[PDB]
This record gives sequence, C-alpha cells and structure tokens, in this order.
Amino acid sequence: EKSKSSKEQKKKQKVIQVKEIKFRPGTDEGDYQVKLRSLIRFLEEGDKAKITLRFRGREMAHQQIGMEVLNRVKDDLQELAVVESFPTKIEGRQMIMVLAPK
Amino acid sequence: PVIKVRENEPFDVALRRFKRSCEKAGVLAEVRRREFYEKPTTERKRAKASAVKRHAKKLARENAR
Amino acid sequence: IDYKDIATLKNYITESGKIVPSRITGTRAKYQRQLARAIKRARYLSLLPYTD
Amino acid sequence: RHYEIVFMVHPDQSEQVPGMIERYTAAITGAEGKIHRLEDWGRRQLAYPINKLHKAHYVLMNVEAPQEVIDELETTFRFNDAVIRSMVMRTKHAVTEASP
Amino acid sequence: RKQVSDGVAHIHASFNNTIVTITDRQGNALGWATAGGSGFRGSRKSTPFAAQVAAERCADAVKEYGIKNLEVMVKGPGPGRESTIRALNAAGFRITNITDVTPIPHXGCRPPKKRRV
Amino acid sequence: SLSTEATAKIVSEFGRDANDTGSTEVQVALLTAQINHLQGHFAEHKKDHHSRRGLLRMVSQRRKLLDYLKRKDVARYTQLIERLGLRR
RNA sequence: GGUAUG
RNA sequence: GGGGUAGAAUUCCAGGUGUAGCGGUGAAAUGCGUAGAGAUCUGGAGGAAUACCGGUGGCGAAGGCGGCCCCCUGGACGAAGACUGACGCUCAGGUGCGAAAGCGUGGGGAGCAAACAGGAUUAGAUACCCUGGUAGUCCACGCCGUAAACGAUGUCGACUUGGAGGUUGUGCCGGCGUGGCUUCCGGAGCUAACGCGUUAAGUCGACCGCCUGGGGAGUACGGCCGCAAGGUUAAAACUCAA
Ligand SMILES: C[C@H]1O[C@H](O[C@H]2[C@H](O)[C@@H](O)[C@@H](O)[C@H](O)[C@@H]2O)[C@@H](N)C[C@@H]1NC(=N)C(=O)O
Ligand SMILES: [K+]
Ligand SMILES: [K+]
Ligand SMILES: [K+]
Ligand SMILES: [K+]
Ligand SMILES: [K+]
Ligand SMILES: [K+]
Ligand SMILES: [Mg+2]
Ligand SMILES: [Mg+2]
Ligand SMILES: [Mg+2]
Ligand SMILES: [Mg+2]
Ligand SMILES: [Mg+2]
Ligand SMILES: [Mg+2]
Ligand SMILES: [Mg+2]
Ligand SMILES: [Mg+2]
Ligand SMILES: [Mg+2]
Ligand SMILES: [Mg+2]
Ligand SMILES: [Mg+2]
Ligand SMILES: [Mg+2]
Ligand SMILES: [Mg+2]
Repeated sequence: EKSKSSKEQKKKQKVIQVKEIKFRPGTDEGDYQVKLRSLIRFLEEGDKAKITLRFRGREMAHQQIGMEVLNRVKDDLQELAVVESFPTKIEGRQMIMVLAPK
Repeated sequence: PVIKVRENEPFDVALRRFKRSCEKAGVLAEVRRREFYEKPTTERKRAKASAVKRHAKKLARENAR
Repeated sequence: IDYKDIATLKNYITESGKIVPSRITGTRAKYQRQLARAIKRARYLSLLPYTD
Repeated sequence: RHYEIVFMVHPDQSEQVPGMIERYTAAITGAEGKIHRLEDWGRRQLAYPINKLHKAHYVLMNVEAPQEVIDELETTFRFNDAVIRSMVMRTKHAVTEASP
Repeated sequence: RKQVSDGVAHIHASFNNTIVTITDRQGNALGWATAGGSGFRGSRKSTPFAAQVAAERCADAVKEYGIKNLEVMVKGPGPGRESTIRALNAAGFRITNITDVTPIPHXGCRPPKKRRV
Repeated sequence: SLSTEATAKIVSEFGRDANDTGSTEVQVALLTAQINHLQGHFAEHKKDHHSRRGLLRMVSQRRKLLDYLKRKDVARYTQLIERLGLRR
C-alpha cells in the first residue's frame, strides 16, 4: 500500500539527463553568449551537457577553427563543469565534448 | 432521457431507444461544445458560417431543382 | 398564448422539457416568442419542469 | 394597472389561505382596487421540489390596483414564510374569463 | 450484507476513464470498478472494451449483495457508455431503467481554454 | 413620456384650441414638462446614458423651437419663456 | 505524437 | 438604469456509503489519494453566468444588448385624421458616449487565467501540451479613450429595370394590396478588377472628414490630456526605385 511514498522517495532525487547544445565554427559572439547562458542553466540544475560542433562542407578543412570554439566553451565553463570527454578527431562531421557538473 | 424498460421488450431494443433518446436530446453534442471556452466572436463566426452553408444549400438544392 | 395553459404548452416542449424550435413545430415567429415566455413563466411557478 | 398575482402556499398552511386572501384583497379595495378574478386552484403537484415540498397551494389574483399597494403585497409575501413563491405580472387589460 | 435485490449502476463515462459504481436505491455505494483498475493503462483505459471489463469486475464485486434488478445512470460523453450497459445485461442483472444524467450548465461556469494541439 | 391627461392639459393651457397641438408654444411647453419630469429620473439613474440621449434631443429640439419663435414673433417668445420659466 | 537541413 | 428572484452547473464545506485508485497525455510525469481520494447520496456555503427558445431573428447613434418579474426610462413603426408653418440639411472648433486590456480607492472571489511554479516535448523550447496558480475577469465609484471600434463604405435628400426570402405593422375580400426594417441573387450603369447593383460602389445635389511613392513613422520635437500606462495633434534629415 505504502509504495506511493517509496516511489516518491526514489523520484525526489533526479535522474541526470544530457542536454545538447550545438555550435558551428562561425557562431557569432552574441549567439555564443545565448548558448553559454543555456549551458550555465543546464549545469547549475545538475544536467550533463553534450556540446557538439558541426562542420559543414569544406569547413572540415579548417578543423582547428572549430576546436577553438570548444576550447573557448571549456574555459568559460571551467568553474562549474568538468570535461567528461574532449573530441580528438572529427567523427562524421561533428566534435562532441561532454561536460558534466562539478 | 428516461428510457424505462417496458414489459416483454428485449434489452437490445431498449438500448436502441436509449440511443435515439440521447441522440435527439443532443446531450453528447452539448457536452462536446462545453468542453472548452469559445469566445463570443468565434461563436458568431461559426453561426454565420452555418447560415451561409445552409443558404448555399437552398440555392443549389433548388437553382437546379 | 397563456403560461397557465399547460395543456397547450406541453405540445411545444420535448420529453426532457426543452422548448421545441419553430422550424420543427412550424410556429410563427411572433408566437414562438410568446410561447417561449409562457414556458419560462410556467417553469418558475413549477407548472412545467425545467429538466428531467 | 392590471396585475396578475399568482402565489403558492406551503401546503400545511392551506388552512391559512382563505384568511390570507381576505387580508390582501382588503388592502387592494382599501385603495380603489378591483378584483377582476380570484381562482384558488388549490393544492397541486409541483413539477419539481421547492425547499423539500412536493405539493403546494396555488392562488390566482387578477387585480387592478395602484402601484403602492402591489409593492406592499410583495413585502407581505416576502415575510409571510407560508408563501413559498410569488409572481406579480402586469397585464394590458383586465381578465375576467376562467383559466384552466 | 442485506441482499440489495434492486440497486443502481452509476456509469461515469469520461473521455479518459470509466468508473462504474453500484449503489442501493438510496445511493449508498456497494462496490466500484474503474477501467484503469482493470489492467488497462494510459489511453487503453479510454476504450469501449476496458469499460466492458470494468462493468464485469463491478458485477463480480456485488455478487454478495445478490442484486437482480439494476437502474443504470450513465453520466458523460465517454466511449464506455453503451459498452458498460451491454456488459451489465450479459452479467445477469435485469435492467429496469436507463437514464442519462449528464450535467448541462444552463448558461454557468467558464470552461477551460481550447487546446492548441 | 407624459400621460395623455398631462399632455392634454398643456395643450389646452398653451394652445389656441384643443386642436392646436402644433403651435410652437404647445410644442415647447410639452417639451419643457417632459424635460422637467426627467430631471427626477437622471438624479437617481445617473448611468442611464441611453435615456439621457433622448433627453438631449428634447433639450435640443426645444432650443430650436424657441429660436424659431424668437425670430418669427418676439412677443409670443417673451410670454412663453416666462410662463414656462426659461432663462433664454 | 514536431515533415530541423536537397 | 434600478431592484428583486429562479433553475442548472462548477468549486468548497460537513455528513453517509464505499475502497484503491483518480487525474492527465501522442506517450508521460508533476498533482491528488489509505489522515480514505475519485465515484455515489444528503445537506450547507458561496460566486459567476443564464442551456433549450435562438433564427444571416430583433433592438440600439456606435460601442453594444439574451433566464424571469416589477419599477423608472429612451427610441422606432403603422393607421386614419387634426395641428404648427421651412421651424430644414450639414457641421471646423466644442460637448458627450465609447469593446477589451489597464489604472486608483474599497469590496468580492466559484469558474477561468497573463505573470509565475512545477512536469514534459526538443538540438534548444524563455512556447505550443500537462498540473497548478496570482493579478485580472465580478461589484461600487473615479480614471483611461483605444481596437480588423469593419460594411475596412461620413451624414442628409431625390431619382433609376427585376427575382427569391425573412421580419414587423396595416387595409380589403386563404387571396388581393399597402408601409417600416432586413438577407440573398441579379439587370442597366459603374468599377483596374474583384465586385457593387433601389439598403449602390448607379444617376445627381448639400455640407463635413480625409489622401498625395515606400521605408524612416503615427516616430521625434512642441502643445494639450492622463495618477500611470499612455493617448491626441504631428514633422524632417536620410535611404530605396520602387
Ligand atoms: C512543427 C514545427 O513547425 C514549424 O517548423 C517547420 C519545420 O519543422 C519544418 O517542417 C519546415 O522547416 C517547415 O517549413 C517549418 O514550418 C514551426 N512552427 C516550429 C514547429 N516545431 C516545434 N514547435 C517544435 O519542434 O517544438
Ligand atoms: K417567501
Ligand atoms: K451650426
Ligand atoms: K485568483
Ligand atoms: K475579368
Ligand atoms: K521619401
Ligand atoms: K508628445
Ligand atoms: Mg438596427
Ligand atoms: Mg419600451
Ligand atoms: Mg474592464
Ligand atoms: Mg481594479
Ligand atoms: Mg487552471
Ligand atoms: Mg495552463
Ligand atoms: Mg485608430
Ligand atoms: Mg462586423
Ligand atoms: Mg477606418
Ligand atoms: Mg448631424
Ligand atoms: Mg449583387
Ligand atoms: Mg470605386
Ligand atoms: Mg506618439
């Protein structure tokens, strides 16, 4: 009968979901700031943050311009998140850095 | 709708009576339109549309004959 | 048309008590309005049912 | 001004009706008022219950009268707790013919 | 128990669920059975079939009261309107009266906003 | 509106007959009565805007009739505005 | 149940 | 405009019965429930709104106006007369009325619901969906003065083939007329066309309001109004070749 409150006591600690924010090589400053405010909000709630960077076409041939962005995000989210994964290579046409709450 | 079951009449017949009783009283049609709020402009809009459609019948059920 | 004349009024209500449209009963518009007021006065005095 | 006062009475106090009638109809004639009709229909079945009651005692008074006396009749009906329900209509003319 | 003999089957047929309460003629509850208690979950509750099953489980909860005649008081627009009644007949109870008792509000209260779905 | 009696008084008092309903004097008198009566109504019923529009048509229609009479015959005008107790 | 992008 | 009143429904409260779900969605979960919910019955409290009738029906200057009853009150129309004797039409400025939201003070608060909280959905979802929920929605008084406030069509008058309806009078012998309002179709004519078409966007006359490429802009400045929100009057530079 009293499973009702047991189920509640289970649910009262949240399951960590993974929120995805997707950048591009040429994401401009103001738009970057919006996405960063998104990530700050996600990590302060205790959610993981699968940050992706999608290359398109011949932007593939300038990988480091992308890598710069992911490095920038890591640095900005340094006193808040910890890098659970950093991309070495372009897998497909993407580079996935998982952050996670401290 | 107060379909009281009469003497020596089967259940299925009495249930058809209960349907025709409700379907004419229009109880289910009433409940549907009271499920959500329709602001007066929307009510009037539909009422005019129904009238134009009803009119468009009379000048096409005739107007052809 | 009389609110007290329940026998006449009973011809213009349904089983459930609702007033019958003039499109159905073929009543003239002036009388349908008199009839409606009659039925509504009857209902207040409890000479006709509102419902059921 | 050609009214038509119906009123229903709590069917226990059907005893009180012919006395109550007089008290009202006296106040009408007290100020010049005709009584073109008075039809006690008596005890009838209410088409729905009114404060428990399943029957009540109806009375119909077609009355020419001034306005002030009709106003006083309304205050009486309000306080007289034997009277469950009242309706003061207006009519255009006097009605003397019998109603069902 | 008191062998009720004649009782009342109130069918609350909403769009989502179907409650079936069997009461005495004075409207005291004997036993009840919802479509959501009959295994069906989510929008399988809101089926004619789940109403059929809910009736049957209610029928088998008022076995002890040995009812024979029933008054059926259907209320609401749900799929489990007729389905519930057909089940009560086949369950053995004789149906004396079937009445729609769906509330209409003679105007009254402002309904919730339309779903923009 | 005025009662049939209240009307027929005013028609007799200001007319040159009981046929004489048309006269400007009668017309102004009738309007002045009904205007005066309604001052009661609008003290109580201050938000009866729809009725007040009817009142202003009476005030307006009177002003016009008076201005007609003032230029048609000044003697008749002066008497009438004292009989009815009108400023102008 | 949202038919993101050939 | 005022006052009264009725039935239905929703919520809440108190009981009775009853027992494990209810609720909700595309699917869920939040929520509610063993301190007994939901369902059902009885009684009470309270607020708001008036099913059917109900109609391209009616009334109103427009905004708008829908239970019933009374009270106070405005306008419209017809029938015959009788009366006044051009007393008329229009109207810058002016004055008033003016949906909703909003504002002030004080009431009220069922339902609903901006904001908001939570649950979801999603790449994200500051939304749509779900559970809640405050202002507000209601009343009084005062303010505000705006809306696709629309017929996107100023007011008044006259004239100009028809058809089918609706509604409300009335005359005459179901028929035959004759007024008011109104829906639809269409002729001439008009119109860029769409369409309008005796309720004109036709043919004319009176008076008023308004327009003069797009954007900038119904913005700035100034004035007036407003407690405020703002409203009203209302530019220009510039840029485009639409
Ligand atoms: C269902 C989505 O519909 C609309 O977006 C559509 C987009 O999803 C594609 O189907 C095409 O680009 C269409 O041309 C777009 O209109 C747009 N209103 C956003 C909606 N999506 C969501 N609200 C959502 O995914 O969530
Ligand atoms: K009383
Ligand atoms: K002037
Ligand atoms: K609230
Ligand atoms: K063409
Ligand atoms: K320019
Ligand atoms: K200004
Ligand atoms: Mg009109
Ligand atoms: Mg009137
Ligand atoms: Mg308001
Ligand atoms: Mg306020
Ligand atoms: Mg809500
Ligand atoms: Mg909501
Ligand atoms: Mg404007
Ligand atoms: Mg319109
Ligand atoms: Mg305009
Ligand atoms: Mg004018
Ligand atoms: Mg046309
Ligand atoms: Mg033109
Ligand atoms: Mg401005």
